[PDB]
Amino acid sequence: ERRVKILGIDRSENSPVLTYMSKLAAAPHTVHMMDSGFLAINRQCLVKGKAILAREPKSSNEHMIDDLPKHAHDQHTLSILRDFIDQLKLHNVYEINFYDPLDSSGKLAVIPMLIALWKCMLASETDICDQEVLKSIMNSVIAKFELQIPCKNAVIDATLSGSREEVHIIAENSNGTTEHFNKKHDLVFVKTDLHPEDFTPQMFPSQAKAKLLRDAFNNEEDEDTFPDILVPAYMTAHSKNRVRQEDYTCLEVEFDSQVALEKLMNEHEQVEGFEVQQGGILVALKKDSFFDDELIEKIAIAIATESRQSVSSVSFDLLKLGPGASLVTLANSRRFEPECRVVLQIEVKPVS
Amino acid sequence: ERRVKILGIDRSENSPVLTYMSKLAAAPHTVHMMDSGFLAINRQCLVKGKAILAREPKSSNEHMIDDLPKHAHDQHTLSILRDFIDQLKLHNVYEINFYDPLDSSGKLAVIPMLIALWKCMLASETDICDQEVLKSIMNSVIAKFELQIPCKNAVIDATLSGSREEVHIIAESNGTTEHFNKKHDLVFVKTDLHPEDFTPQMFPSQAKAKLLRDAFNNEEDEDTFPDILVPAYMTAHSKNRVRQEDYTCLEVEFDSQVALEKLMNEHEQVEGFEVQQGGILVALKKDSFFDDELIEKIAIAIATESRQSVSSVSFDLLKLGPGASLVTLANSRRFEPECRVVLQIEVKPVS
Repeated sequence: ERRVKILGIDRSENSPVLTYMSKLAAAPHTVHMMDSGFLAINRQCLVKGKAILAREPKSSNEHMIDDLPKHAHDQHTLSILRDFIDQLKLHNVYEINFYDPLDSSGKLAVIPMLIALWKCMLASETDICDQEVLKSIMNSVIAKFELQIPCKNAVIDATLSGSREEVHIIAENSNGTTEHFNKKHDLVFVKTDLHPEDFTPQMFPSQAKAKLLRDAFNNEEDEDTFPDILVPAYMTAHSKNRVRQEDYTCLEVEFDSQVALEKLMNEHEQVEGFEVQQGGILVALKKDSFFDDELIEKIAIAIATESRQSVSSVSFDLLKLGPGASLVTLANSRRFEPECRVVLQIEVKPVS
Repeated sequence: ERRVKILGIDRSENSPVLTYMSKLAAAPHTVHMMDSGFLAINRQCLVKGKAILAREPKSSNEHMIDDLPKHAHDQHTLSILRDFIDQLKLHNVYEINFYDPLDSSGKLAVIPMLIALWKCMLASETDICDQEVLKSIMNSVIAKFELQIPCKNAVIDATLSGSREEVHIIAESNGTTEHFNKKHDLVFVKTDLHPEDFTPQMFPSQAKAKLLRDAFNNEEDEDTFPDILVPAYMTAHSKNRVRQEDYTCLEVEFDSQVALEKLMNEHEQVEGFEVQQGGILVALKKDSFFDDELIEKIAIAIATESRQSVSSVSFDLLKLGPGASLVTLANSRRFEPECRVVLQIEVKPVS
């Protein structure tokens, strides 16, 4: 048999923007639901830019790009940045620093990096492109580097507008309201040390799923709505289909996460719904349940118990609705909500 | 999947005859094997009768028949009793009470009820008909009410003679129960999904009768190989019953068959069985009925195979019973205690 032991429970709350505050800009990271809707959350890439020479750059290679947080193929990331910078047609030489460019899965998120950089430059010098030109440039960079970012248009819109009002659903408007969902649920990204941080997204957006997601969000407003047609329920229905998909072979970790969450959902009223993804599990809990240590431990134990390979850690990130990309100032620095997380250290050992 | 949980294990042993110790008579209930042989067991219908008026009854409706145990279509049962009583040509008015008229399947057993009543009257007034006439009256009642009682003649013989010596096999013919009894515990197993009311669907035959007769006689040899003993033949019959082409078995019979075949292969104590509409007749090694561990395993296997959730499984230990008789303070202890064990279970769908 196997014995699952909790070797640590470490909760944290931090306000990263206060630490880094030349111009500073932020662009929110996103998470997706039913492969067709995107939510900007309270995690963001920050870009600090300082003009070091008031003259025309010899080329985009002249700018100093600081310690880019280490990640897989970070040299490719530099190439992408150099190309984007080239298209911005800068008239000064800059020193640029990037902070927190990794998303919830720990994967580099190119879109918020480029948008934060754009916002930084927009406030640094004149003659910087508008939003429409920005989208054209971003599409060019994505195509040139063959980046695999499903529903890039919705991701870009979510990054520019944020989700304190809407969830960005693929065009058919097509968006749904987030107010009521937020009042009733805690959105949590759960990940084990076995979930990959490097992967090619395998998503299956569709107009059918887009409509379901939109209606679910809009139905959160009616207190009388049957739970089986609310967001958590549709996330779960989508998750069940994802692991039974004919044109998708799910990861072992996705399969095991599905079994664990299905059990948890049926046993705990606080676990309302979820959807497994390649980088982790997006879970909907009753409001404030994220702060219930007993529940968190039970979720971690269930996941560790079902995973066929021994898990050593399970992280839980509480995701609040995030604002749209913007320049950061002393005046607006508190528009950012602290980021809450809890990580459990685990030991799953074969025993007599 | 599903989770099977045992919520209770309740054993009991009772001596019902002592409770009613006018005239009191008893007639044994029976169980059948291979649809062709009948065994009188240690469960019996009891009839208490007292004359309330020393005069010719105005009609059979005059007798007071106390609250008959509640059962399906009990008014029909009353009609049968009234007709039987009419044929007995009684010369006094009686108050009659019936006790334990339901068989192992929970089904009303007309034959023991009528024979116990006859024995009661035989000891109450002069001129009551003899055994030969009784059989004629019973045949008339069974025909008039179109009762569906397979092998009625063998059932009647078993009720009158008991099985402390023989198993009553359809005429061609009986076998001896002596050897079988020393080596096995006969147990009737039933779940809450087995019907208590049903039309018996049995297939008696001379081929099955001969197999049964020889098996009982072969029990005598301690060298005789099991494949030709009673438990083995019961099992062979059961396998064919669920495979029959002129019988569509019940869902509970099919699921019971699967469970018992698995149990029989894994446990040496489970020697043979036969599924029936009202339950499962199982042959266990002598005294194995008192093995709590085995009993629980049998219950769990049945619950695991049943497609619908079972909530209880009962086990009745059946000893060989004596023939119908008047009960007296002198023979009241000739009845062996009735042993039973019931398990409460929960079979729940789970993630």
